[PDB]
Amino acid sequence: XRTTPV
Amino acid sequence: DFTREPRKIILHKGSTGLGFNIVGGEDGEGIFVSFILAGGPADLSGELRRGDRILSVNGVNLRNATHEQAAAALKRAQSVTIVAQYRPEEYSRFES
Repeated sequence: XRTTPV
Repeated sequence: DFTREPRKIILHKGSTGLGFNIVGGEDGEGIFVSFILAGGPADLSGELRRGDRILSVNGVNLRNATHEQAAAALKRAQSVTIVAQYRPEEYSRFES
């Protein structure tokens, strides 16, 4: 699943 | 964490951000912590956990955020004030 670094 | 009260967590970004990944906001289901980078700010603070739902960031309600809205808020935030809440049951739709 797409995940986004922050 | 038997009460599952939301927690206010203050993080200060390093050179590569807060040091966690978000997942969710694909279909109104909310924004969750998928990954916490070893030796990044979120890890070193000790407070954030995998399966936390992100409820707000610097006073902005992310409960109903899309992935993209949440990314925008979190990326544009120095000292960032996060409200997080442990929601393992909801997170189980992402990861068993």
